[PDB]
Amino acid sequence: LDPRDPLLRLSNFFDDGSVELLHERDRSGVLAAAGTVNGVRTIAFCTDGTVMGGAMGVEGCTHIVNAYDTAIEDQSPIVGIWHSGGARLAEGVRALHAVGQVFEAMIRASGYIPQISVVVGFAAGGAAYGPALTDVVVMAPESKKSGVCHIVADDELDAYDRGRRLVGLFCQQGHFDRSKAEAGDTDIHALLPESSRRAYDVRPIVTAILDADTPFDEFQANWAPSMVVGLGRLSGRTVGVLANNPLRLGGCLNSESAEKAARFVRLCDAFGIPLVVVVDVPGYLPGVDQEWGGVVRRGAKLLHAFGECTVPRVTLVTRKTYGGAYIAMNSRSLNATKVFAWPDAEVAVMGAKAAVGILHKKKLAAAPEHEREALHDQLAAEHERIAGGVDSALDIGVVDEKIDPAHTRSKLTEALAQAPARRG
Amino acid sequence: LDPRDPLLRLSNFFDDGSVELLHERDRSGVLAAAGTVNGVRTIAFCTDGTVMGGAMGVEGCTHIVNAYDTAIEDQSPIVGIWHSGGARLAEGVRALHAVGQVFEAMIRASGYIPQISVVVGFAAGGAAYGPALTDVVVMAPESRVFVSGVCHIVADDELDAYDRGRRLVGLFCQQGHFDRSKAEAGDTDIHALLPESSRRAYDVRPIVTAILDADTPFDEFQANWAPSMVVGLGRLSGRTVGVLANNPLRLGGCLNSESAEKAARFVRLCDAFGIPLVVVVDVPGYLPGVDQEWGGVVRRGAKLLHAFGECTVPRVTLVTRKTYGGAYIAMNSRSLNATKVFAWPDAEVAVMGAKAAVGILHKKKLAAAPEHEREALHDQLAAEHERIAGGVDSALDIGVVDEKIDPAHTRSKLTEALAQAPARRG
Ligand SMILES: CC1(C)CC(=O)C(c2ccc(Oc3nc4ccc(Cl)cc4s3)cc2)=C(O)C1
Ligand SMILES: CC1(C)CC(=O)C(c2ccc(Oc3nc4ccc(Cl)cc4s3)cc2)=C(O)C1
Repeated sequence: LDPRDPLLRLSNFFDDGSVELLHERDRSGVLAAAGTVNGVRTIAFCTDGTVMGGAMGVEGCTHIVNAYDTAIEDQSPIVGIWHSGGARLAEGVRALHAVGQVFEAMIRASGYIPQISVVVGFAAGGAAYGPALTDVVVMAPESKKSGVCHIVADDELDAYDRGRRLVGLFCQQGHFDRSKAEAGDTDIHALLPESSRRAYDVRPIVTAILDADTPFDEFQANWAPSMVVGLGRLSGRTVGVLANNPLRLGGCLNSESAEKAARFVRLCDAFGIPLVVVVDVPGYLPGVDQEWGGVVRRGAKLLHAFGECTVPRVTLVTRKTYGGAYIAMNSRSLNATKVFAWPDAEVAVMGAKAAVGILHKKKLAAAPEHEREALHDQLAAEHERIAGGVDSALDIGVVDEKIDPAHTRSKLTEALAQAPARRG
Repeated sequence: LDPRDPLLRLSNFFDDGSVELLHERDRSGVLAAAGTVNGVRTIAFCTDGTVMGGAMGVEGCTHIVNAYDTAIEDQSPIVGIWHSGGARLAEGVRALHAVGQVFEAMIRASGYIPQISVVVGFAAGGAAYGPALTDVVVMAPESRVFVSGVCHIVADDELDAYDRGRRLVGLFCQQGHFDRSKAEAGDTDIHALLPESSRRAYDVRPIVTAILDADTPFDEFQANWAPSMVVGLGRLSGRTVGVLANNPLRLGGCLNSESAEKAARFVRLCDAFGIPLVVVVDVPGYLPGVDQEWGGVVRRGAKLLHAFGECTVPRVTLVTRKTYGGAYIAMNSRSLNATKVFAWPDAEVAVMGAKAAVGILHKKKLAAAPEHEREALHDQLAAEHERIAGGVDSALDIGVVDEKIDPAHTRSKLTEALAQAPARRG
């Protein structure tokens, strides 16, 4: 049997023996079926790469729309398996229109049922935009378009595995389990470098927070790498993680990372998935020709996403959080559910010696040049006695509690469990 | 620093004699007031450029938040006049937090009351992000916003900035009603504004202004950003409408990353405030970035599908010359539940131009033809292909065009469709 065969591909994706076709098999270029994924009733459709390379026509598009209507009616997740050059040119405008009706069904489903895309072959034209309307896109390598793909699998079978796990993440979200959170506690601070001025990969921190046995399904790892986002489980419960990555661009927010974070916040908010926000950000960067327009418009989008978000969202400041980027990374002013800080964390407008160079610029400029640097360091040292540090932030009220890093998991879980499912 | 005085700036913006302070003056760096704009009750606040460069502190940010809370309770438009270097560094984290609370209030108001920003001087730091959270940003030339597309409207000077800000309050809050008599009195032969050759480029803006009322400004948004797409507010027989139109003068009128984003953002803004849409379509395809990066047009194009697909205000489409392929679907097509789709009699609706199409469908037959005959053969196949496909008659049979119209009735045909539509759904 040809590897591209759509029944074979659906049967690989679904639970063995669960497949039930929604229509008679035909030459339309699409096969749609009901099935189960680890017990969850799921709808899926597959483009038929053996017929016209999978090109989309009126009758195949109608099968996809019918499957979307079936899935919306029963509130089931819907998975598309994509292998297709686009609309059938020979069918003309009728095919364009039917492709648009596929788009309109995905839009009607948006935020209502989870939509997973598994791209296992070449996907072009209308078949590139279809997956782009869904919530998570898994790409097998055998299938520039930066940002569009969320997860790169190893091969086709591995792509179905990741797709199946995503169905579980969205449809078997579970409950937080305080006792499982405690059993997984470790000293996560031990993963930071000894010098607070050295850069590190944030991913080990993220996996130490998340459940030891569950994978971290990172989204868009190679796009906007100063920001890490993805799905995992915290004490058995599906959570979303966003974390500045000091390893790239100093961990700074820029236009792409703000957009990556905002899109992920909106996805999690839409499906009731709470957020853990691991903050270690020193500032924000401009474009390339130094145009601030992108980070301003995309940064505003990030502000908008957190401000409107109603799922529980808890912030953990590990080391630094400065300036405008501090506000954007789920701050109390944007109604963060709770803000935690590790003991050595600094919450400030900017570095002390940068801040002193502005606040005392005239005094410093009026001092003899041979004794200016010694006065700058003295005023900086006095500035840190008052500004920064957790207790200043605690007194202000922008941090709710300083926590022992050995209790990060149970503190985060406790805060997420106490919040309502909605409002913030 | 008298000319930057907040009470005077507020008074120059509001109707003469309507200003009523919402708190007593101080040196917080913000003055907030209630007023009227051509009669409409309006809330406004002015950063005080005469106090510490307008730098934002806890006290001033608190006046702004109370101004927003007042405007939200009364469902009044709220106008910010911006001249500020950012948060007061000496207040430390407390000022950051208060600036954040200003952001949070703008977010609560989002889509609920119109928010207009008039940037009359420098606006930097948090005072750059404030305007970016609002619906329309008017910028006076003696000004800059720093820390494109952020600025919607560029005025001639500070006073012009207030005039344009005042007109925007009118467009959002005195939307009016459609008037069949005034629509027909304004009918002209819009098609005559096209070139004679269907291959020549042209500025779409005279077509737009000929649809809109002759006595009323077309307030184009972001004219110098994503120039293949034109968007803005004007009036159609007195009724506020939003316009989207591919501009063939730039990039052949193609869609691309930033034109998709320009269009999507503008669609969601009109839809939020009940403003019907006119979509003037003449689009031959879509484009990647110069690096051949498609991820922008895919991501932003999907967001434009979403914006039209979810849109519930009346939205009517006019095909002037041509609309092709995926760009066809995205430009308020029947498949995204456009209210009504109109076409001029010679318009083309097709997957692609006929020559391109038969060049693919009959690649082998053309490659086999003798070089000096492979062209006459191409034109023969292309004319056979457009006998059966691409015309308005065929689009009417299919059902993706609702009506072929006389271009001399464009303006009154669009008005009729928008006026008789449900205010919500589609
Ligand atoms: C022979 C073809 C390549 C012709 C053709 O054009 C398509 C096609 C159909 C639907 C598409 O879907 C969207 N295209 C855009 C473009 C811009 C924006 Cl802003 C949004 C969207 S959505 C995209 C391509 C085909 O499949 C076959
Ligand atoms: C001297 C200053 C205190 C002046 C000042 O006011 C600010 C400032 C304050 C708030 C800001 O607001 C936002 N910044 C970002 C960045 C990224 C993203 Cl994604 C979203 C947002 S929102 C921006 C700058 C400073 O840093 C230094």
